[PDB]
Amino acid sequence: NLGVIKDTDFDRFSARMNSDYKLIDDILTIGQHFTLNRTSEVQAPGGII
Amino acid sequence: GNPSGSATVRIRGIGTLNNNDPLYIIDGVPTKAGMHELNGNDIESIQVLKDAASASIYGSRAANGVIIITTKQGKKGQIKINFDASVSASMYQSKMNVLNTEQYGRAMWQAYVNDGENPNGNALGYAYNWGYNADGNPVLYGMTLSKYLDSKNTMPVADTDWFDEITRTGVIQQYNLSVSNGSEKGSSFFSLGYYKNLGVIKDTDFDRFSARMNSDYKLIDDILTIGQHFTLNRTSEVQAPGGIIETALDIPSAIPVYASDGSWGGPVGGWPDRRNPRAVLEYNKDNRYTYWRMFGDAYVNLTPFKGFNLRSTFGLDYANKQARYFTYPYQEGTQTNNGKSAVEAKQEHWTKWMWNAIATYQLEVGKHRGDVMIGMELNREDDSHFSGYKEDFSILTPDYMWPDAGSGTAQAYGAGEGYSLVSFFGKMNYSYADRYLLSLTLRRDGSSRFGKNHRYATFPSVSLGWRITQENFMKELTWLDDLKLRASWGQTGNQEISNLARYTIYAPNYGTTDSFGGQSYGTAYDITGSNGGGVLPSGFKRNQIGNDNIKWETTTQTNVGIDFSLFKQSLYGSLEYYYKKATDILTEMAGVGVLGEGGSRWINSGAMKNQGFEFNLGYRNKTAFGLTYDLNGNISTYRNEILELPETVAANGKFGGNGVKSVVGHTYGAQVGYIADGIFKSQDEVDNHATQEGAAVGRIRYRDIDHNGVIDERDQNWIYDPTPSFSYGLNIYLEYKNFDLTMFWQGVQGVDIISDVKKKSDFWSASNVGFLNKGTRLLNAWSPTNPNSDIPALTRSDTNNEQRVSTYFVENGSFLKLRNIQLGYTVPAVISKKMRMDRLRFYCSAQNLLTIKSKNFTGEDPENPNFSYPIPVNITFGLNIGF
Amino acid sequence: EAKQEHWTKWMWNAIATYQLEVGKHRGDVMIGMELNREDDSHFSGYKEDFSILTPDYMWPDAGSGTAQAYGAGEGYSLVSFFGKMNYSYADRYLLSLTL
Amino acid sequence: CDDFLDRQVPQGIVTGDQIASPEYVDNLVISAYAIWATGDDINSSFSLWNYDVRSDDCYKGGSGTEDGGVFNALEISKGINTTDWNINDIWKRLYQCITRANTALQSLDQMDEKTYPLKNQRIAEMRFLRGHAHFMLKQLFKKIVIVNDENMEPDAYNELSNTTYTNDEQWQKIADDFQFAYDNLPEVQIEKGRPAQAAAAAYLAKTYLYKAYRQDGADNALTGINEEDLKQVVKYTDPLIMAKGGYGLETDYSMNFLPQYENGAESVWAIQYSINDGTYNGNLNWGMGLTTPQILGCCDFHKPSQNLVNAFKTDSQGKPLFSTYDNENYEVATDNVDPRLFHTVGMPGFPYKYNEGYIIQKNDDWSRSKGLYGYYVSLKENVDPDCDCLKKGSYWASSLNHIVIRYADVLLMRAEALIQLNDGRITDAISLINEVRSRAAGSTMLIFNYKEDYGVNFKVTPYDLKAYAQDEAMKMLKWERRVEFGMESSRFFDLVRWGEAKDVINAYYVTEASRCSIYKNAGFTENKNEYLPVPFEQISASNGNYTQNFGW
Repeated sequence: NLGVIKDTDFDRFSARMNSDYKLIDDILTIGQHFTLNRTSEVQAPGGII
Repeated sequence: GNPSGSATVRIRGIGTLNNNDPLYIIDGVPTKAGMHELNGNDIESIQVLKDAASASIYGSRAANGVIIITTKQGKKGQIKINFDASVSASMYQSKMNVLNTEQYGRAMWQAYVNDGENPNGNALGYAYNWGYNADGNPVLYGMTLSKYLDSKNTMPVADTDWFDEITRTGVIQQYNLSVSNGSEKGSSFFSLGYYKNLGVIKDTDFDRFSARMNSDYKLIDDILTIGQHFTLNRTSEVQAPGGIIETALDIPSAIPVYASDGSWGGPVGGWPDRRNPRAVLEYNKDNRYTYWRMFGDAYVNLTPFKGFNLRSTFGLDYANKQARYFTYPYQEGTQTNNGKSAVEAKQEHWTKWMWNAIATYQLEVGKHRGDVMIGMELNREDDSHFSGYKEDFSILTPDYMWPDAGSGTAQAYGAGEGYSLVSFFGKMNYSYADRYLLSLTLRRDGSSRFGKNHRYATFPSVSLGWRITQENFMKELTWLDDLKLRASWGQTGNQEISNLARYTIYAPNYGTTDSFGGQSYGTAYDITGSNGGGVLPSGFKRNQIGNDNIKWETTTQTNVGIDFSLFKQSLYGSLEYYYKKATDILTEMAGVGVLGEGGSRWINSGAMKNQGFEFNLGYRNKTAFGLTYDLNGNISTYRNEILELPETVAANGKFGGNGVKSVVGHTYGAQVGYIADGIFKSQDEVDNHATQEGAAVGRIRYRDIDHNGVIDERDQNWIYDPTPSFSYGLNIYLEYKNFDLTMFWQGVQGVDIISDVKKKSDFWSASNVGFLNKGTRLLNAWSPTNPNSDIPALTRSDTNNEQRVSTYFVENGSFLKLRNIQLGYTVPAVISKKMRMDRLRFYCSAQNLLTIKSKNFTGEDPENPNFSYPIPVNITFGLNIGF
Repeated sequence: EAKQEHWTKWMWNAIATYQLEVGKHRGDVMIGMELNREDDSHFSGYKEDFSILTPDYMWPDAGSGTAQAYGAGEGYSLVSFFGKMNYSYADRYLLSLTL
Repeated sequence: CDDFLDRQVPQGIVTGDQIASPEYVDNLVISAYAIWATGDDINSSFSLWNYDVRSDDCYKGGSGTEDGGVFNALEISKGINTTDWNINDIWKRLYQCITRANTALQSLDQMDEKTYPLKNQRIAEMRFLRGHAHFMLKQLFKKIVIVNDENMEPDAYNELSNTTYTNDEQWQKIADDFQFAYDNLPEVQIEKGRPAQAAAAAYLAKTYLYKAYRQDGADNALTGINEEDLKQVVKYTDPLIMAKGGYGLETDYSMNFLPQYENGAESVWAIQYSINDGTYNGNLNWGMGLTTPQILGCCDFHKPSQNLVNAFKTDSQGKPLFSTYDNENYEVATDNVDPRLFHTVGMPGFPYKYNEGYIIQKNDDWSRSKGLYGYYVSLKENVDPDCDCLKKGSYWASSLNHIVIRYADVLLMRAEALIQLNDGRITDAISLINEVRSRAAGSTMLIFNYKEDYGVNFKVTPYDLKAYAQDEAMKMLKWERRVEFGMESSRFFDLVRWGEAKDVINAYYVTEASRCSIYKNAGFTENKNEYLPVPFEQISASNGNYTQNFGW
């Protein structure tokens, strides 16, 4: 995203892994949820409008 | 025996003068740093590409060989789940023997009566009652200590065991868990982990958490396949300080670990300035760092028609490291840091990412198959760090000492680095009969540290091999099963040169940093004659000067190998021979004379060559006793030479001989020194010998080489080369009914080492400061009463120069030690299957249990004779639940 | 100024639910505990009076002027126990109690 | 994707292509200035302060006897090695300043005259600094390699020799940049750090007067003295160009060696040392980090000799005793002395830097060596301990702005020029040295209150207006240059300039063998020990392109 005010922006990368495994007639179940982001924002200054 | 378990790795012996760590590859994405923080249990196969014509494909940076690692995956139609564990114990075995208070007084008395000076006029609190025997030799009758250590009665005297004071038994824990999956269209895997180690030296540890997720999904009849590999670690290590074994050797044993009150004891007067090692370990307790780390992979597969794949991965390697290093005020007699408090709060960051797009082809017509593939590659490294500093804190605890609760001065640091790379490669294969194999590669590559004159570098390779048992003229040899010849010729060369090798660095250097002696190469220069006020102008001094013609360190390595297999698939093993020759080694040379400041130009000239043999073997056979054995083993051989070194860098001895002999012709790291062949046992040795400077009844003799009364510096020869022959290993596996035993043996024969505990344990005055504690071998030194020892006499001053490099400080470093032995016991079928599980195990093992050495070594550990972290004995009592 | 902040949370909980259906009545009772821990941080740096004015020369080692440093640290913890219940008795009259 | 490769820039540093940019100037000239203040070791000062202890005036100030070792070999002129390290250090430390000046000059090509009207002034300043360092190195070794071009690549710095230029050509190449500075320097600079027209005139006079004494061959012996350049010497020292700028004579001899006023009329071009100026401990004079005596804790180096003190003692007529002075111990309580004795050297029973609480005694607190070197302190480069001048960053250093060129220096060189010309204009040089003696006589206004509590008598009576003999006035001006320039590193170079140096040094050795214990075994050989030898490592690295000094 590149903002309407000059020289401010934002960009986000992401990922996600989800799974689960049920083993013995549904008496043992292991699962997980994971996320990983990276944002990089140049901030607008104070009182620019 | 560092709890992190880091390792110094060399492949095919020493290859280059500067840095030569190999290149690890974990699921496509490379990294040159780590593997003691990675989860070391999600391992599927470890290829090691020792060659250069087989490792030339992976990069220019594969001059030191690449270690290909892959991780696990989901099998088809299985849902298995394992659960490992271990609880261990670490015990200390390699304690160097030191002399306690009575032997210390006896050694001091012996030194003072070998001087002839009255021993009772010493600075320490000792009393000697002695006399003269009728045979002229002085005999010590009575020896009596004092009560306190100083006049003010602050420190009592005792007999403290330092290597028993900083050492504890350290427990070692371990856990694991692993779940798999797998169908005809997808697969998954998901691990966990924990590993906690508490070192044998007090107040050092290590612990690692981990995770792993792997999967892949194939969509439309295997024309679209997406997968991933991810890892996430967290290590947290408290580091041992610098020189804590040497400090535990140095301090005399009369010093107590505590004062009259609860404070630490110290050398209050006369005794030499050595800090209390228990205090050093008690203050380096909370310098804990924290290290996170991630991986990544996202490969996309696509087959347009048939037998023709595409690929596009994307790596990722992030890792940060947060620390907070404290310093404290201390007071032990005269040992005082002047009442200083500070805290430094470091932070480092790394980042890599790759991208590559290969495209392979596969055809099989007639009796010919081939595989051609092409693809490019990208890379980018973006490192960093910064820091902080504060001073003069009030309360002294690791949670009050954050940089906002301070009062004193402050500083700040920081830097930033970089790298880039872009390349193109290729490969080919051919068999034509299933007899004559052939493969050709070529990789064009250009980095971002190479000079402006040439960006892209080319690296060719030719490799061919052909079988024997498929030829029809060898069918009469029926007991043989397979025999394969192979030969190869490659050309690789790394690029681990400095990042500023082509840039002609200029730097500000205002002079805020400290320089002792008043050198202080600054750029301030107050003009207008103000003499005050911090508003001075600034300028630029030159740091160094770069050439534009820098270049990679190319190696051309050949290879000849022989395979075999016999006796209905037994006695398998290989036999290889190799000859590598690096041709452009970088040496930074100082600027001559009129160039002035900043003349350090990096040039590349120098050459090494290595050659040797490898021979592995393995015999697996079930006997009629009701037993099954397996004996793998290997024997290596290594030989080095430096071909040519350019300039006076060969003369002063940065690499080899200690400034007196050229290195060119000999091996790398070879030291050159005197030859010591015995003691002046008789009186007529003062004129049987030839013009010795220091000649007494001790004072080891040095042989003449010129035979001209030469005790000059023209009698040194090559006495020490650290490249041993005959390095070997052996793995032995046993299988009785319902039992299993695994043993191991590893060793090397014909090693020379340079011991520096021998200088501490054979001479009374060899180090700089006096009255240091020693090792208790010198108590049986040469005397008129005991003429039957090779240990020289105990003098108080270095009259004859005995601290020279000589053959007296060269031992036989050959050994053979058992690395581990492990006994297991598999629980049988129906008892395990009653609990709805597959496999159960209750094993026991112990590491580093014994060692055997030669006669020619008076020490404690033939691997590291010097003052490093010791090797402890582990004993493990673990299990292995497998569902 | 070269700031850096860090956060860290971790929880652990162990519920244990029950489920029964007899007659025309169903119910679901569950109990469990919970844990938490927050470990925040930050620190900083500062330098002054640089010579060249670009975002890559202005790292805190290429300066000349005065310097400062900052930093702090925070914390939190929690531990609890809970419960829940359900009831219908006819598929008409629903009821739930927590604590 | 070649554009992906050229996307990373090095961090935290400036590379070598934007360093030649026209906007990052007025930084390299200050950097080339700043190597004179900082950039010297405590064993090797840029005042040439340790390399003149062999000049009949210093006992080297040894705390121990052989704590320097090679310095004691240098002061005895016996057993000095070609592979010594002080020689290679002073060689490298002068060529570093040469390197900075050449880099500033090489950057100053790319400017214009449209927005930058100070190109000639900055080029003159950098050429002046380069010529000054080259003149100092020619004073040291006298067979050196001169780089003069600014656009010379580093690939051919190694392929340079010193035999390609003989001695008059070397002195002319030194005179080139000084004359170009005299072409384009302003008369008055507003800041006192930068040099002016008078400084360029004084250094042109120095270079020409050293060019006058001809050498003519590999032997370092005196030959027929050239008169041709003496017209340029007396042209480039005319007093109206020294009056322009206000550089004159101060009221007291104890004025310029006092830190409460630094820049005066005698300060032609000083070396600016400062304190509390943003950096770690201040740009202090770390070269004189050992000259402070045993009052502050260390290091009692550089104590003056007894022969200089006997050279201070005058008679009841107000004249120096012509070689009848060393026979008696010079004492203020017996006869008349010169008042600059109390300015230069502190005697036992006298205030240290005019501090009545620090009267000098002969105990251990003024000399670590008990009787091996005596009890003397130097006051030319030391201050009182109640200064803000002092700060102990492991060494006590002063912020006194050290002066290389004074008005008395250019006056006595003008006198030397007029007596060596000797074409009728002899008596005006006699009048000039009489003005200098009258200034020295009327300079006592600080220690003249010590006649009551101690008892002193001093008078410097000037001579009459008569053309004397040539050799008598030569000896008179040599005596005046010895008594004025004590402890200011200007004795050995004048002895080797006049040529008659070996005999007087051997006479000093045989008359000071009874004074010091180490001087019992001494010797100064002819044609070998005048200049310092070329260091062995530079000759070895040059692959024979360099050469060796004569007799080595």
